[PDB]
Amino acid sequence: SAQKAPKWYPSEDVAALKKTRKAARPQKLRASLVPGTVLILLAGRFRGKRVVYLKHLEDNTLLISGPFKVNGVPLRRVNARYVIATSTKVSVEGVNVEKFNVEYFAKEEIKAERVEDQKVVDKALIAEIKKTPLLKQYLSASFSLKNGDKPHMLKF
Amino acid sequence: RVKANAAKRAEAKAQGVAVQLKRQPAQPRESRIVSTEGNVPQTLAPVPYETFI
Amino acid sequence: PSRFTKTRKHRGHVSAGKGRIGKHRKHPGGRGMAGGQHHHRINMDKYHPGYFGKVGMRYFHKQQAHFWKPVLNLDKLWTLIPEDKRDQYLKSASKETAPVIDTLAAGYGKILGKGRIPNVPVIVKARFVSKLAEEKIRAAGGVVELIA
Amino acid sequence: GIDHTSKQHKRSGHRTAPKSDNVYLKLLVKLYTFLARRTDAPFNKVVLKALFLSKINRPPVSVSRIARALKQEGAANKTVVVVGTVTDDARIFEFPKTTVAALRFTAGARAKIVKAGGECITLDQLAVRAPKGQNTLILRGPRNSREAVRHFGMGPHKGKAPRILSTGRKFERARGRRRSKGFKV
Amino acid sequence: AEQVAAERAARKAANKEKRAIILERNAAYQKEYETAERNIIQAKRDAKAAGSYYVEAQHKLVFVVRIKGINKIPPKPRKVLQLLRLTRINSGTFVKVTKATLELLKLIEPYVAYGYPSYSTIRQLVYKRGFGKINKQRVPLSDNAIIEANLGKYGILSIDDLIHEIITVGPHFKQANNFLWPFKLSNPSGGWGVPRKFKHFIQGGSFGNREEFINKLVKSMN
Amino acid sequence: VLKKNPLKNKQVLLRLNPYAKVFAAEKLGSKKAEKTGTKPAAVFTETLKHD
RNA sequence: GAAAUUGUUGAAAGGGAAGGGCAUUUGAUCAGACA
RNA sequence: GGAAUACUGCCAGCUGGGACUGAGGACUGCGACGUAAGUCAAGGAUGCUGGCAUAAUGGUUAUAUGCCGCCCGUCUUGAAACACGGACCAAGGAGUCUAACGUCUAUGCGAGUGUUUGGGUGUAAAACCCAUACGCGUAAUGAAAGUGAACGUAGGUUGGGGCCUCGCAAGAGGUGCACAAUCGACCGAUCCUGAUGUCUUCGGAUGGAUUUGAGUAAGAGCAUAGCUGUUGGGACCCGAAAG
RNA sequence: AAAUAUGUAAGAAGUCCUUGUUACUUAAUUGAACGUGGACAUUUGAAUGAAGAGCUUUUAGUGGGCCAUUUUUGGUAAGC
RNA sequence: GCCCUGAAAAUGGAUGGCGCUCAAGCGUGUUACCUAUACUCUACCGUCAGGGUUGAUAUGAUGCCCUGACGAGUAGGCAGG
Ligand SMILES: [Mg+2]
Ligand SMILES: [Mg+2]
Ligand SMILES: [Mg+2]
Ligand SMILES: [Mg+2]
Ligand SMILES: [Mg+2]
Ligand SMILES: [Mg+2]
Ligand SMILES: [Mg+2]
Ligand SMILES: [Mg+2]
Ligand SMILES: [Mg+2]
Ligand SMILES: [Mg+2]
Ligand SMILES: [Mg+2]
Ligand SMILES: [Mg+2]
Ligand SMILES: [Mg+2]
Ligand SMILES: [Mg+2]
Ligand SMILES: [Mg+2]
Ligand SMILES: [Mg+2]
Ligand SMILES: [Mg+2]
Ligand SMILES: [Mg+2]
Ligand SMILES: [Mg+2]
Ligand SMILES: [Mg+2]
Ligand SMILES: [Mg+2]
Ligand SMILES: [Mg+2]
Ligand SMILES: [Mg+2]
Ligand SMILES: [Mg+2]
Ligand SMILES: [Mg+2]
Ligand SMILES: [Mg+2]
Ligand SMILES: [Mg+2]
Ligand SMILES: [Mg+2]
Ligand SMILES: [Mg+2]
Ligand SMILES: [Mg+2]
Ligand SMILES: [Mg+2]
Ligand SMILES: [Mg+2]
Ligand SMILES: [Mg+2]
Ligand SMILES: [Mg+2]
Ligand SMILES: [Mg+2]
Ligand SMILES: [Mg+2]
Ligand SMILES: [Mg+2]
Ligand SMILES: [Mg+2]
Ligand SMILES: [Mg+2]
Ligand SMILES: [Mg+2]
Ligand SMILES: [Mg+2]
Ligand SMILES: [Mg+2]
Ligand SMILES: [Mg+2]
Ligand SMILES: [Mg+2]
Ligand SMILES: [Mg+2]
Ligand SMILES: [Mg+2]
Ligand SMILES: [Mg+2]
Ligand SMILES: [Mg+2]
Ligand SMILES: [Mg+2]
Ligand SMILES: [Mg+2]
Ligand SMILES: [Mg+2]
Ligand SMILES: [Mg+2]
Ligand SMILES: [Mg+2]
Ligand SMILES: [Mg+2]
Ligand SMILES: [Mg+2]
Ligand SMILES: [Mg+2]
Ligand SMILES: [Mg+2]
Ligand SMILES: [Mg+2]
Ligand SMILES: [Mg+2]
Ligand SMILES: [Mg+2]
Ligand SMILES: [Mg+2]
Ligand SMILES: [Mg+2]
Ligand SMILES: [Mg+2]
Ligand SMILES: [Mg+2]
Ligand SMILES: [Mg+2]
Ligand SMILES: [Mg+2]
Ligand SMILES: [Mg+2]
Ligand SMILES: [Mg+2]
Ligand SMILES: [Mg+2]
Ligand SMILES: [Mg+2]
Ligand SMILES: [Mg+2]
Repeated sequence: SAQKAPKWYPSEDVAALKKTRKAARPQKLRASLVPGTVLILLAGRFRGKRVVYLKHLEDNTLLISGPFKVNGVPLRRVNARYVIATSTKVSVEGVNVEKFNVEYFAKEEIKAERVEDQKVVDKALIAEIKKTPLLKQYLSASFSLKNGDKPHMLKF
Repeated sequence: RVKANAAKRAEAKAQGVAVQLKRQPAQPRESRIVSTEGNVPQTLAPVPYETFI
Repeated sequence: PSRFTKTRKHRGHVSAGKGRIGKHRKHPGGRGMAGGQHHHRINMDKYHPGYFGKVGMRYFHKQQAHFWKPVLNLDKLWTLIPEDKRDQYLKSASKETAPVIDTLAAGYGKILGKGRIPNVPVIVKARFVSKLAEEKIRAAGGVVELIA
Repeated sequence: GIDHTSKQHKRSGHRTAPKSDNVYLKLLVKLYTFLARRTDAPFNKVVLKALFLSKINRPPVSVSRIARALKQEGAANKTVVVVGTVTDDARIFEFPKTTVAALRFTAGARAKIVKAGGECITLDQLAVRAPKGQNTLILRGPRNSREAVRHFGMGPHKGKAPRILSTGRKFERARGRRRSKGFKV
Repeated sequence: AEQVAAERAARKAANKEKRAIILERNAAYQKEYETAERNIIQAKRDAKAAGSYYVEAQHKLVFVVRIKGINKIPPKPRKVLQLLRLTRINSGTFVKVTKATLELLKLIEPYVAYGYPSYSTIRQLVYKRGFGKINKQRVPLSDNAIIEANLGKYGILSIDDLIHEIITVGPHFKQANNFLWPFKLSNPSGGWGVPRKFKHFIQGGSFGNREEFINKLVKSMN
Repeated sequence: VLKKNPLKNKQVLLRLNPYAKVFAAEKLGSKKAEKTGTKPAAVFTETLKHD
């Protein structure tokens, strides 16, 4: 023999996990996040795009729309923590939205359903947007920090 | 102290136990009230420099 | 064996476990019993009081043998009878038939008295006895028979 | 840091196994720790210790020193235990019945014991017979009768046997040992 | 074999009894505490009223914190430091005040900080860094049965019984206080307030009897 | 295996000390002491404002 | 057919030595583990 | 007159942001919330989603950059020293063996112990066997001639593990090895006493004493082996001027 | 005549009572010493602490020391 | 009190350097802040200590398991390798 065989071997039995105690309790979003609120997108494909908060989905994400025909952003998920929640609010009280959930975004060009869904939500919002003037343009435009801007001081 | 202890031990036994006869050290003193009947605080100040010589 | 030896362990340490100040030099005390009366007297009185000087008579051409005289105490005595033979005698302890024991034949010269033998007659042949040894024997009802 | 107040990492200073390498001993010890651990009988942990004892702290018990012990008041039916060898003593003439349990009986010791209608018992049989050492009498031999302790404590006025080879006069019995040769001890 | 729920009960219920006992006992001390506290407050007023002066009893309990490191300490203080179980920096113990410990404290002023500790701070001492000496071993308090286990001999069968026997300096304070391993706290959080530690409190440094000001510290370090 | 602070961890607060439930329930931490009038002898204030 | 030490080739660094420690950039090189 | 506020302190009042950590691996505990079923933040991290599946992470290495880093060895109170040795590399290169020992340990046998001078025998320097002695031990003490260890359950007293007895337990008593303290008895030396007796100077019982011994008082030894220590040896290695 | 420093004591090996032993000692069963028998338990006799206490054997290195605050001698002084 | 005079040495040179003048100087107060191999909490290694566990029908009993406290080091000792 090259080497002399241990006198004791480990069990190759794997133990079972201790019965962990970590209840998945619901996430209460910051008070500043309320459906109909305009959001600044801090990251991502649509970084800096300004956008409407719609529904808090069951996987913690936020549902938003652009609306698409204003700034090109479709109904979409967005993570609540990459998001500056402004102070400007449009009523979302005529926007069904309850259709929309996690399964709706099952990864698994673009489903005619989506293309449809998109138009139905955006029409409601535009109806609204178009009330306050210049909101539509506001939403059209990207956000950027200028020289002099100090995030820890600007009101949004 | 022994002679004394044996005493107030039998003095206590023949009574109804209740002794306590180890020496304890100086305890801090208790609350108390000081009167002013006949006694208002006289106020002192420090005194200037002098010599006498 | 070398392998269990503390020098093996000192390898790599500069001074072999012998000090850097005080070193391991050849013979600081002197050699042998040098200075027994000087730099080594403290160790000699204590541990070896009595070491220096003379006491007693010189004896030229002494021959141990002259003074050959192993002692045996009554303490044993009964040992010199072989065991099986022994109880034959322990019981039926008596005059008229009591064991003879040649202590010289056993290879002893004197019989001393370290204490108590059963109440049983023995005939004890020896060269010498202590006054007591002999007394004790007679109290069992034995005698001592002087020999050479 | 800590103003320590006691040497850090000190070993208890007591044996924990025998130093010996004898299976049988290692077995006896195996038995007795089990007994010592699960019986709360104090007799067992005493034994468990002694089984670790070095040969020095194990002086022989003589068979006569045994007969004496049984002459104790109310002790003659107890069974003596000896965690060492037991040896024979030509000097006792009457030896009692009893039941001696030990590590070793010399030929003569076991002889004499048995001739008197006794019984030599190994410490493991002692166990099965007396798990709490019921009715046992533990004897120890004379530790200090060793020849070595003769020389321990050597110094002036302590009277304690020189470490000396040849003896007789001419051998450390002059200056320092008598009043007429300088001084005495 | 029963026991299933059977002797699960004879325990569990019997466990309820003890919380019962503890509950009422704690409610009691709370009364004791307020009404003691309040009794002084009204004693001081009642005296001023009467044209006089209420001098509070001198304090029976102090709390000592070793403030100085481990080295270059002269023998007599260093022995005493040990005797009060303060053998490492920032650890700390309670000391019942008599002449015969007062003189101890006296001897080790340049190396410790101490004062009179509030109920608030003895409580948050015991609750958070309270450990028992149990076959040495330094076991965390954290369940009341750990205490009753050992301090129960003396009455005292909860963490709050402990605290109580400590702050009131009870008849069994030696046993109660020794049961607690010397507290091991951190450095004061927002610093010592002084620029140089090893002076008397009075001289603008940190050692000595700083009285009711011990609490403000002991907290920051706890 | 892992010491839990009461003080923080509300659960073990209640493991130790059951009184904590009523303590908090009855505020107590903010006990409103009974208001009394007793005002100090002139001697007191006189010598307070003496020099 | 080791080492000191040498020639060539290749790569790299070098404002009064060089080598070292913790750390990371950069280049070169590589084990594993994945299904 | 009646409030406010500051300051100090308290709350088992509520609540936001940020950072490090996630040891453990069925259950078992102490609890908490529920009318309950049940739930839980209560004896240590889980859930959900994505990206790569490879030099992406990681290791190694070279370089750069921030901070930091004097030459080791040595004697010394104190060396990086304007104290010594050392240009470089390889290979040699220093506590050994023996005689006799102390303590300790392991093992054999035990009042004994040691086969190995020798003999017998042999598969031959082995292994196996063994008569007689010898050695050390089982007796001390005196310079020596010499004498030579129980008043007693081999003594009293005090602590003493363990065992025994009583008690539910606590305790209480009984016995107590080793070991420790103390007072004694025994043997020799020393001094004293000096019976019965006697080759009239032998004999030395007996009872004593701030004396004394490496002693007795129900043996512990002998032998092999090991680490460390001792002494003599070239004696850890290298070194005189000399004779 | 201090301050600092320093001896001893703070109980079970304790305090009492009852009356043995001797050749010591007293005028004296007087005393001294050692006992027998009996009475009182952990608030059994201050504090604090105690990762325990006691004891034994053996052996290394070391036996050039130097520094600080305070006390302090010689020296004008000194990194004396 | 601060400042100035008193106030003289040898290579060029030292509040550590730059430099600072309602200081970046002297006295004194009050806050905040920086950062040790120290303190607090946690993981892991090792040492020492206390517990537990011979019960097969599986693998180390010098083992396995729980728990606590401790860790500087020449000369020197011992241990495990
Ligand atoms: Mg759960
Ligand atoms: Mg939430
Ligand atoms: Mg657009
Ligand atoms: Mg050797
Ligand atoms: Mg070898
Ligand atoms: Mg080796
Ligand atoms: Mg070594
Ligand atoms: Mg080493
Ligand atoms: Mg080495
Ligand atoms: Mg070394
Ligand atoms: Mg050495
Ligand atoms: Mg050297
Ligand atoms: Mg000679
Ligand atoms: Mg004999
Ligand atoms: Mg002997
Ligand atoms: Mg200082
Ligand atoms: Mg204390
Ligand atoms: Mg704070
Ligand atoms: Mg703050
Ligand atoms: Mg801070
Ligand atoms: Mg400062
Ligand atoms: Mg804190
Ligand atoms: Mg060739
Ligand atoms: Mg390169
Ligand atoms: Mg690197
Ligand atoms: Mg985990
Ligand atoms: Mg884990
Ligand atoms: Mg790869
Ligand atoms: Mg890649
Ligand atoms: Mg490099
Ligand atoms: Mg540098
Ligand atoms: Mg040198
Ligand atoms: Mg010099
Ligand atoms: Mg050097
Ligand atoms: Mg120089
Ligand atoms: Mg030289
Ligand atoms: Mg040179
Ligand atoms: Mg070299
Ligand atoms: Mg070599
Ligand atoms: Mg041959
Ligand atoms: Mg044969
Ligand atoms: Mg022959
Ligand atoms: Mg001989
Ligand atoms: Mg004669
Ligand atoms: Mg002789
Ligand atoms: Mg006596
Ligand atoms: Mg008893
Ligand atoms: Mg008795
Ligand atoms: Mg005598
Ligand atoms: Mg003599
Ligand atoms: Mg002798
Ligand atoms: Mg001898
Ligand atoms: Mg030699
Ligand atoms: Mg030569
Ligand atoms: Mg020569
Ligand atoms: Mg020559
Ligand atoms: Mg000559
Ligand atoms: Mg004193
Ligand atoms: Mg204590
Ligand atoms: Mg302890
Ligand atoms: Mg020594
Ligand atoms: Mg010496
Ligand atoms: Mg020297
Ligand atoms: Mg100093
Ligand atoms: Mg200047
Ligand atoms: Mg500066
Ligand atoms: Mg200033
Ligand atoms: Mg500031
Ligand atoms: Mg660290
Ligand atoms: Mg170390
Ligand atoms: Mg150390």
